[PDB]
Amino acid sequence: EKLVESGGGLVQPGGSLRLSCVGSGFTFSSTYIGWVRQAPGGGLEWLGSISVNGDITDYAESAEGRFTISKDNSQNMAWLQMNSLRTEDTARYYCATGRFFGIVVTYAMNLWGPGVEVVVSSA
Amino acid sequence: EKLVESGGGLVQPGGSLRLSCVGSGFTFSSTYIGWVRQAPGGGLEWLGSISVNGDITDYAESAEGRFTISKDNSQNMAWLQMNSLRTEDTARYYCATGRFFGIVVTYAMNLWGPGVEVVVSSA
Amino acid sequence: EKLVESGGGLVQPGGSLRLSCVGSGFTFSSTYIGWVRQAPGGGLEWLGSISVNGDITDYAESAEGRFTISKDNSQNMAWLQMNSLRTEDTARYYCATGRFFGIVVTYAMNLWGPGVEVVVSSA
Amino acid sequence: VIQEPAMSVSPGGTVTLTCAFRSGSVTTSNYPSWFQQTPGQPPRLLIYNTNSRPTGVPSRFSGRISGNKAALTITGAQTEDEADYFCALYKTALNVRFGGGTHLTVL
Amino acid sequence: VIQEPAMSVSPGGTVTLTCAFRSGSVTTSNYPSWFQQTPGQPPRLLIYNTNSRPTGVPSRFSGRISGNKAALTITGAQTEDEADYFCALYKTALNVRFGGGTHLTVL
Amino acid sequence: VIQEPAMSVSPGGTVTLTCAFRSGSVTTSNYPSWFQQTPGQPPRLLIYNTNSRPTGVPSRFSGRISGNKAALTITGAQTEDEADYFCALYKTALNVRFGGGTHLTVL
Amino acid sequence: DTLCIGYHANNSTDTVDTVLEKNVTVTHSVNLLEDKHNGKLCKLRGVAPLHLGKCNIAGWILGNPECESLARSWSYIVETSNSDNGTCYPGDFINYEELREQLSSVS
Amino acid sequence: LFGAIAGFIEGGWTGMVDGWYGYHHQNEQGSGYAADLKSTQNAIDKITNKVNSVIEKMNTQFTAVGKEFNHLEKRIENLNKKVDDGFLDIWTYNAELLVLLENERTLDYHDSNVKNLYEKVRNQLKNNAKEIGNGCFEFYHKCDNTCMESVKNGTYDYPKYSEEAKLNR
Amino acid sequence: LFGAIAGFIEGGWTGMVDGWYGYHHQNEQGSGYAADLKSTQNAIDKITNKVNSVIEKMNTQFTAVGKEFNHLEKRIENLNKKVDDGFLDIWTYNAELLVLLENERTLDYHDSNVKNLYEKVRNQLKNNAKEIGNGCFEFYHKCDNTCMESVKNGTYDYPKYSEEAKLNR
Amino acid sequence: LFGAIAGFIEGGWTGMVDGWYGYHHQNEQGSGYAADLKSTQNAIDKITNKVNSVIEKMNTQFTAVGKEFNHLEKRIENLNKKVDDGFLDIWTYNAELLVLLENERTLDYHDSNVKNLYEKVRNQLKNNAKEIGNGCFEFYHKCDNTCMESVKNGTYDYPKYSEEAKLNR
Amino acid sequence: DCNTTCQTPEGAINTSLPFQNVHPITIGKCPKYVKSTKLRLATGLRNVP
Repeated sequence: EKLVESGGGLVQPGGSLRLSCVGSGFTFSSTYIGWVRQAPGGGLEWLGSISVNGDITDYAESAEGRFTISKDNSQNMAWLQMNSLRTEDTARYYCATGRFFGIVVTYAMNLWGPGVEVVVSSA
Repeated sequence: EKLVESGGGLVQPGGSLRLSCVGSGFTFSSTYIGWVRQAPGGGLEWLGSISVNGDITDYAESAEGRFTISKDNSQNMAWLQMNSLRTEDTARYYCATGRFFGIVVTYAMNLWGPGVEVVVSSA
Repeated sequence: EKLVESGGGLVQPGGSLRLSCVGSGFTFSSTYIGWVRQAPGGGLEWLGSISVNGDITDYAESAEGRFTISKDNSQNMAWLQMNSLRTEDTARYYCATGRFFGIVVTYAMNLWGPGVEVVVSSA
Repeated sequence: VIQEPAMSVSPGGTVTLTCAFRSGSVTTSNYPSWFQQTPGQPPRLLIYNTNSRPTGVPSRFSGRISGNKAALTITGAQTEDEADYFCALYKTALNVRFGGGTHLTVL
Repeated sequence: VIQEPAMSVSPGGTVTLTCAFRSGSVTTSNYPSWFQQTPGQPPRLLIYNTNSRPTGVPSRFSGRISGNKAALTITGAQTEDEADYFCALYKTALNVRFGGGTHLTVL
Repeated sequence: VIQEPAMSVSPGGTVTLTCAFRSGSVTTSNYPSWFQQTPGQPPRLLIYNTNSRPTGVPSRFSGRISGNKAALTITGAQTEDEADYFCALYKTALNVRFGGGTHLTVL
Repeated sequence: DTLCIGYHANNSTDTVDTVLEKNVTVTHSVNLLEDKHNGKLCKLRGVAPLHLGKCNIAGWILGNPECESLARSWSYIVETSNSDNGTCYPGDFINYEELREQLSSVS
Repeated sequence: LFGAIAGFIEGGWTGMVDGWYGYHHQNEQGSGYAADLKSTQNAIDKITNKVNSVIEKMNTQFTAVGKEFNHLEKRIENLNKKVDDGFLDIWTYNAELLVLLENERTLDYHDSNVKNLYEKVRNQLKNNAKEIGNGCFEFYHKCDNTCMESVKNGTYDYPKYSEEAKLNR
Repeated sequence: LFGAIAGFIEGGWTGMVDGWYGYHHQNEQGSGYAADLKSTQNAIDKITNKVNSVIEKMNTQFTAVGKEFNHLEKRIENLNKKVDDGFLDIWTYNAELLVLLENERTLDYHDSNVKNLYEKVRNQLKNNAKEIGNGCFEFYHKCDNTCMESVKNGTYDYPKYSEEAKLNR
Repeated sequence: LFGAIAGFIEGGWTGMVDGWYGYHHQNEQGSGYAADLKSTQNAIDKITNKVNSVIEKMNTQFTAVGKEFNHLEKRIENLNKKVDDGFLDIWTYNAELLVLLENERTLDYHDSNVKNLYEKVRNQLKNNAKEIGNGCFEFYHKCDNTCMESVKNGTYDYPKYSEEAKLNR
Repeated sequence: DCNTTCQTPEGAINTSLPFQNVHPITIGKCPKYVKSTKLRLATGLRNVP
């Protein structure tokens, strides 16, 4: 059971970006996906989460109105779409999920991707 | 749990014979008895079977109307009687039953007797 | 779980005496108390018993009307009071109870005190 | 309550002590109990409820009801089994009656 | 009841013997049974009820129903597995039919 | 969500880290979770649901709810237990909030 | 209006063994037995092993002329199938195995 | 064995993915699955405990099994072989039997969890519902999503629907 | 312990010899015994697998326990004695505990089977029959050998006899 | 796991001290606790037997594990260490696992006893009483101390109180 | 250049599971050697779709 993230890189401020988390070893129809970032100096910051059935999606205060989380079960992939990025969004991003003995636990985050670096600079 | 057969020998074509199977270690009131013959050159051939209660007796097409199977529970013995013996009946005869952990299984034959030799020849 | 008895000694015939059994390791609100005596030459003689709830008390023929059994649960103490002591009462006295795995068995006497000697002599 | 005043055993032998009423039959409802007492020590519960052996009591002690009397069987009697054996019979949940001791001698 | 007249194995190999009706299909209700017979000894039951292996029978014998025919698989055949193999099919609780033997040869 | 910026432990010692809300009480319905992160690796879950410890986590990590705040206790802190420690608290099933990490130092 | 009680099921092929049943498919399992190795001799407790390419312990300790091509500490010693260059001059190495045991784990 | 998994409930649900045990409700507002999070979490905790007990109780220690003996120490070499073989047999027998025992214990634990869920729902509902037998319950009273969430939570209000259920019974 | 063997079914049936678990039926056509062949066969299979698991998992290998030592090799002889005694103690302890635990398991397994058979019949009959208590069911409707064969098989038609049973209840 | 201890009975009784499993009755003659002595004695006997089996099956023998070897006998000393360490590992693993498993066996054994008592009482009262759900039974008929002594004993006369119970049901 | 807790003549072993199949002769804190092929501990439900 692995999650691998891609889609980061250099973004001009005010731009948009798309990040893909791909899962291997389990089906996305049986798991939820959470997106959480870490600033280069600082702590973890939860951005959002999409439910198992995909009907309920919840975002944080700093991510509500800008960020979109979607999940495709057929391709086993989850997309985080960033719009109107600022310079405060330069961070390492992570997709996470909770899976204990083959079933989903929503209040746990034990499967973590390596993370992808996103830098938002005007220089 | 053993079965021992007796009563074989030489019979002139058209005569009659009675084979007796005696059981040791278990009561015949709790088991069925099947009679199976094997030609000296050839394969196994099922002759007949008497049920546990002794009320249902089922014979093969080659023994229907000629062979009779009886079971005496008091003596723990079973009898196969042939009264139409032909030269094709020269074979080794076996009494068999199925016991697993002290109870009868009608669709299994794991206890076998040594068998007796029946010869049907004019010379 | 131990029982310790005290209050024995020398007493003149016709007098009265009081013995105390104190228990350690278990509450007296969850056990019954039986008083038994052994003559210096002879065998065990059951004197009396007080129930777990403290409401039903049963004495023997040699103790009915003279001997009183009381039980204070708060102090974890039991008291046997003898009146009209005679020379036949010179013995060693025992307080006993039955506990198996933390519960009371009224038809068992496995927890025995060391006993205390009572000598009724006019000399 | 009646017991035999004395019995003898040989080391490694088998003995059966008997306890009976004087005016009735002994049943399960009377809860026979057996006690082993050395002269200078408080008694020891061996068997209660005719069959039950408390933890810590060696397995060679067994109890049952034979005919109309309780029986305590010692199999493979050892030197330490030289003591006084008492029988207790119950009428109610609290009414007990101890029997006369049986002085077992190990030879 | 039809069996293949003879098949051959290699020591340590896997073999599959087949038993089938001549005019119908084979299901669980027919309770296929497999017997091992050496020429001088009575038959030995190996598999009954398509799956049940009696105590004492080595684990290398397995049974199943493949397609419309009973199958007996020997995995890792040894030199002592060279014997006649008979199949038995049931119509009622007592009606049995034995098939012709399959002569297995261990090279 | 509030944590203490830094704590120190002696090797083989016992430490407790505290996570608490800024304007409320922490209870079981908030599902405290504890994370151990080294600077160059993704976070690792230690305790979830206040008590539960996933397989593979050493037994020296324990969690509880003391008073009105979650507590993560490390008993026998080893040299490999020097990392950042985060706490996560849940309002709803999916809504999470992390706290500023506590930097544990092994002396 | 209906309310049914049920349990989880997936497309898992994983099989476990039970004392009563064999080949039992389950939703998840864990492995208690690993049978994979990296095919690679490596450091134990941090200290690298001593590798004796063409020499053995006797040749290395005595300074065979074919051994100058070859550590203050090592965790274990490694020999090879072609480690034949030992005591070039014929003779006996008294307590050779004792020396091998004493030289295996120097600090 | 308790009789639920592969028994009174003849089959699992592939559509239920949020937990090991759960409910399927069929109403006028729509059908759906819903896991029992508490029972699933308790099962997860106890299975994790069992795995930890099996793994983290071995207490291994540093050793070097291999020993070298010359040609005049054959007896000591055979003694070493005897020790190694005895340990191998003991450990293999213990490992096999331990795994075989814990597997049945785990499966029976799951079966008991399903049966207990069924019994809790049955005791909550009483005669307000009829037991079909597949593991299902048909309500004599029309009750909506709040009613079923209360049944799942364990707060079914029997006297509220008793009058309505009496008429249709 | 489930409560059926030596519990609400106080005694076994000696006349029922065609299985381990079965039914005694009493109609106006006559009384009889009839074993449940499916449950009995399942029990046979599981007991056979348990016996096989206990026996053929030992994995022995060729060994020669006896060794010979001279009068100046007493330490090695005592080491050999220590190895043998330790193996003996381990094996005797494991064997006794293994046998006792599996005897528990087997007895409980049979108890479970009996209870599950009773529960199956009860859930089939529902209120068409009255539970006497010893393990028996008195039918409220007069049904013949076909009805009881259906109950044994598992194809009892509750709606067919519901109207007939309502009148007598 | 049967679901009584910490299940449909949510707590033990500190007041009931004369046994392990018991009853609490509330009549117009008063309230009281009364332990079930037969079940308690059976449990005592079986737990006693389990303790005896664990303790009195060791079969220890006289031994002296200490051995002395000189500087030139390091290999034999290593063999002795290996034997000692292997025995230590085997015994620690076996003891830990045995205690962990038998603790489960004992706790489920008690939980089965409580359930069996509840089902015996329930089957003995049938529909003369109402099942509250907490583990209690409210009688539809007013019955005195003799009635509940009979229920505890197992001699409840259902036909006697049936007509009385029908009117109030 | 590795870092292992258990070493065998044919490679290193990750000492995280209680039992090992690779090699009898071992150096270091090593899982116990067993002559078995499969040791799987059930953690989920029986699969009955």
